[PDB]
Amino acid sequence: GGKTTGFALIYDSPEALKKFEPRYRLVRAGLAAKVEKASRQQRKQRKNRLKTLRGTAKVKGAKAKKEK
Amino acid sequence: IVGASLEVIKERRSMRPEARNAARLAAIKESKEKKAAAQAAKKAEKAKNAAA
Amino acid sequence: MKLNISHPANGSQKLIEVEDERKLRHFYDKRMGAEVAGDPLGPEWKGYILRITGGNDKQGFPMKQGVIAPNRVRLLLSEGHSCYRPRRDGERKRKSVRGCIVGPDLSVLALSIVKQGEQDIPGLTDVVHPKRLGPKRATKIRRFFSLSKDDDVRKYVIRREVQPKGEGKKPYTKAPRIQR
Amino acid sequence: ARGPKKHQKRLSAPSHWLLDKLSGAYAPRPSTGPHKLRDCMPLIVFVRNRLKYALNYRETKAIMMQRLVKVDGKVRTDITYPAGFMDVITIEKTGENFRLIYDTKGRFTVHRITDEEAKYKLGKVKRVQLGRGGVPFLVTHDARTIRYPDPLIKVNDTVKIDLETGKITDFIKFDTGALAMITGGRNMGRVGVITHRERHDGGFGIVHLKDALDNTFATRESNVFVIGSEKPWISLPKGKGVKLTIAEERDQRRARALAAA
Amino acid sequence: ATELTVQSERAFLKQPHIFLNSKVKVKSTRPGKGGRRWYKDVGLGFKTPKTAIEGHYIDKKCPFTGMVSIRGRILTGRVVSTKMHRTIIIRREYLHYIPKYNRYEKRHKNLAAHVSPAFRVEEGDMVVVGQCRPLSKTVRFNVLRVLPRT
RNA sequence: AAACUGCGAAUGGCUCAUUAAAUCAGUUAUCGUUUAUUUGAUAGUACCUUACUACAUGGAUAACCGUGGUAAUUCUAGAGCU
RNA sequence: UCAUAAUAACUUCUCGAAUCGCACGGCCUUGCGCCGGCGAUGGUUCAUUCAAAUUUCUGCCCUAUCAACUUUCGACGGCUGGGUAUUGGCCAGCCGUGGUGACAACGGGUAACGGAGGGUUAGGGCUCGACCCCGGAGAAGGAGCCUGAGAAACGGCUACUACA
Ligand SMILES: [Mg+2]
Ligand SMILES: [Mg+2]
Ligand SMILES: [Mg+2]
Ligand SMILES: [Mg+2]
Ligand SMILES: [Mg+2]
Ligand SMILES: [Mg+2]
Ligand SMILES: [Mg+2]
Ligand SMILES: [Mg+2]
Ligand SMILES: [Mg+2]
Ligand SMILES: [Mg+2]
Ligand SMILES: [Mg+2]
Repeated sequence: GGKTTGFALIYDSPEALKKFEPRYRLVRAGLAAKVEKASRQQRKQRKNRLKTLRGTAKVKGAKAKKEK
Repeated sequence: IVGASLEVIKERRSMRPEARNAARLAAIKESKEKKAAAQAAKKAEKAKNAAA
Repeated sequence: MKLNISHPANGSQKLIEVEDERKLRHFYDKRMGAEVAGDPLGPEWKGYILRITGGNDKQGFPMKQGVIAPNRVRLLLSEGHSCYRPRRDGERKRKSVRGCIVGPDLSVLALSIVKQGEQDIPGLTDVVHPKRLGPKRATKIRRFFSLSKDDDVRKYVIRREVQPKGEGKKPYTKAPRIQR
Repeated sequence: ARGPKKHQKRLSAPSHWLLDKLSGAYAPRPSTGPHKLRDCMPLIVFVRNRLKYALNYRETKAIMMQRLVKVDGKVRTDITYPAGFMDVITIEKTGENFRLIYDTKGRFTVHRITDEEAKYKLGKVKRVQLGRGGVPFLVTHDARTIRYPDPLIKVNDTVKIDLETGKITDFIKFDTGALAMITGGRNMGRVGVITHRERHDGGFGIVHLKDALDNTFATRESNVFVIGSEKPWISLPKGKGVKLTIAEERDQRRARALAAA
Repeated sequence: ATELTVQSERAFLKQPHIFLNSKVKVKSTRPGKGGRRWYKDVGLGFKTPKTAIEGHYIDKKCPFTGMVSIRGRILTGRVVSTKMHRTIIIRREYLHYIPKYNRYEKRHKNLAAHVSPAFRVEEGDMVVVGQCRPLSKTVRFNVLRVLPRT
């Protein structure tokens, strides 16, 4: 056929739009840019791998000098 | 303590008793005028109330 | 057999290497937490009395106070004990610990100075290490600086000057967060 | 089974919630509260599936976060809060009030009510006695407890609650000639007048009612909900809960359809 | 029932919370309130037997002068054994329906109940029993009334 | 950031080995018991302790600086602060 | 012998609030003076909700080349206690000798988790159901236990056996 049906949303203000619209549709419309992140498996491996470190896991090179 | 030094703590602990009272009086007095100035600001809003 | 000597008064610690056994004979058969004289250790230790605080075996197992044995024994360590850190509330895991009687088997002793002597140690008692922070409670500050009930303790508080990395602005001041 | 359950599987939810068998595997699982689990109206289901205000789950919990809508005059902050019979939900911003009440087919329906008279409720008492210190008290069907009641008020009656001060303004006795609505069983939505009551020693008595169309029916005492003696205090929905059979239901749908167009 | 004496055991049997040695003497109609023998009525149109009111027996399992209430289902049966001590066995018979063969067959079950010293029950008597709390491993019923024999 | 403390981790998911009045089904009961959480109501410390301060009590510990042991683990010792 | 009230006492014995943050007001003897509004983390008892454990009645395949079974060291019931969140032969003592069965007990087989239900049709039936819904049990095979309202838990611990 030659007819098409969809859904429409009309917002009162741009701030209410940006405050309520979902991220994936915002990326669809192009108003805001996408977030760059690593894969889910890499994130999961990092999170469970860092559970074996105790205190200030941001830098953990202090135990490299124990061997001399 | 690290922030101060031995001599510093020594004088601070050894400070004369009357000086403590003088410092307290000075602090209470300055607080008194600063509070009075806040009351003067309350008088300024009272003047705004009279204007309105 | 290594030695870890500590000075609580000056807040200083040092590690020494000892290879000659006849100097170390007099520590034997003593218990952890006992009193010993450091005179046989050397001329620089004359007039020194030391307290035995702990030690470690060559294999790495720690000593536990209250168990009398020269070998090591298995125990069911519960929560709140010394050499056990549970992974879950109420968890107990079976471990192996060495008795509290000193013997030739151990690798390192740790001990502290009880009474200062006439002579000085070249690298231990000549330095003092600043305490990182000061008291944080209102009662402690009041008793420490010897104030009275009403003296506006708020003004009297240690202040440390902190600065940013390289922004070029003036440093500011930080305070100990009185909680009472 | 090593404790109580915290999940409810879809395809096992009560039928009167009207949930589609497709589009997901789970159900809202309303949280614990003042109303029974079997016969309750979750707020998320009411707002999203009936009013169609929210498209899906994600914004449903965002909607409540502004505290715009309240029930019984008090704000509730859990999305799966069990609402029930006679409960009134008030939204000040739009300016209308709703009451959760059964229709003639046994499910919850939207029912507009006026703001001025939508500020009171009424509920049946479960037991009456004196509590600690000798103070009498009663508890209704919505977990409302009120101390120092009228001594004439007895069990199984119904009492009118102001909902702002919690004072006993008025009450209705449970006797013949009263107007009642059934709240449990298959006879959902009927309205009738109590004819007579006969009791059986040992529990589980039955009561006989009669509809406006000279119909006759019976139900348990635990399922009767008296709302007045005559001229019922609340506003009944369209149809007045008379349950015409399928013959007249089929006659009326074509009759109004042809009349309109 | 026939009991020679009430106190023929190691311990002393008495009703709990019933004060029996009072300095002041007061006469009251109430059973337990005044200090005399205590009894009540279970209900369901069941009348307290006369032997209970003036009897002296002590029983913690009797529905009368006891701490057991009668509540639940009420059953009927045929008595088959009454020759043990303070316990009876009843037999109940019914008919089961087999759908395929369109006819019935008879079946029966056996039940155990506690008998009070107020009643005297012999073989071939009609009885009515009522549910109660567990009194033993396999005793959950109490006799209430014995119908006259044919 | 880290860490102390609070809560959850007994929900979900998989399988049908054992089990023949055992499990289970429909129908009753708890006047024979326990119950996180949610919701609604609800507590004149009479004197102790004239007084201990009520305009408000008292000691540790984490994180942390720095020094170690074992080839080996989400193993740990002793020293100094809060 | 209920809810509740009253009297004479007791207790290694509880609770009756020394917690935390965002909004800025009123009086007068004008002193760091007094009073005063909404919310997080609690707390004694009652009511409610999610429940849980026990518990009344009836209903399960084939087999007699399975006809009597149960009480050594509880098997049926009575009494006095201990233990459990509570009843109860659940356990400890004393005293009676009981309980089920040809109306199929007891035992042996099951290539047996139970139910809602699937396949096949004049009607009556025969057969399947591990498996999307409800209930029960298990985490290689046995036992024991901490924390916690809730576990005899195994993505919790301890010990043995077999693998590793
Ligand atoms: Mg009843
Ligand atoms: Mg199988
Ligand atoms: Mg509460
Ligand atoms: Mg026989
Ligand atoms: Mg099997
Ligand atoms: Mg199945
Ligand atoms: Mg299942
Ligand atoms: Mg388990
Ligand atoms: Mg296990
Ligand atoms: Mg696993
Ligand atoms: Mg698990």
